[PDB]
Amino acid sequence: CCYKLKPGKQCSPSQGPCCTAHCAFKSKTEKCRDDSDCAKEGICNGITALCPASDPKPNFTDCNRHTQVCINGQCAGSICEKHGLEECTCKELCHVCCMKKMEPSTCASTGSVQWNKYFLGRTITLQPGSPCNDFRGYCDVFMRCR
Repeated sequence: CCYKLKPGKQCSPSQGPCCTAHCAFKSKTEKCRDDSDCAKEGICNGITALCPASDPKPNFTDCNRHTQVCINGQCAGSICEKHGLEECTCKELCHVCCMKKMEPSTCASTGSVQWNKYFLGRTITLQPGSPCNDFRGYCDVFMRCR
């Protein structure tokens, strides 16, 4: 009902979530992107009909249910990376196991006596859909691999 654009019109909602039904940029205070694990909510800037970027939350912020961490506004890596450790395979295949680097001898679940100083003995399980067993399968809703 706006558009090119008719005279006097600033934009058409089609071009983005920051345009009123009446073809005008929304205020530099309107929300256009819901919050997120790693990203903050998006606000319009009142100058364009596009919804701007979205500032990222601190880096080692938990995401995907304590399963992973936030890296540059993206849920990546593994929760193990928050504490200097590395994810390793532990059935218990969809449990999160960590180890000190280069030392597979140390590979233990998050809810073990060691690691307690980090996970307070909580046995974190991989989210269904996650990779498992050295990228050989994925985790079911049944917590089974492949």
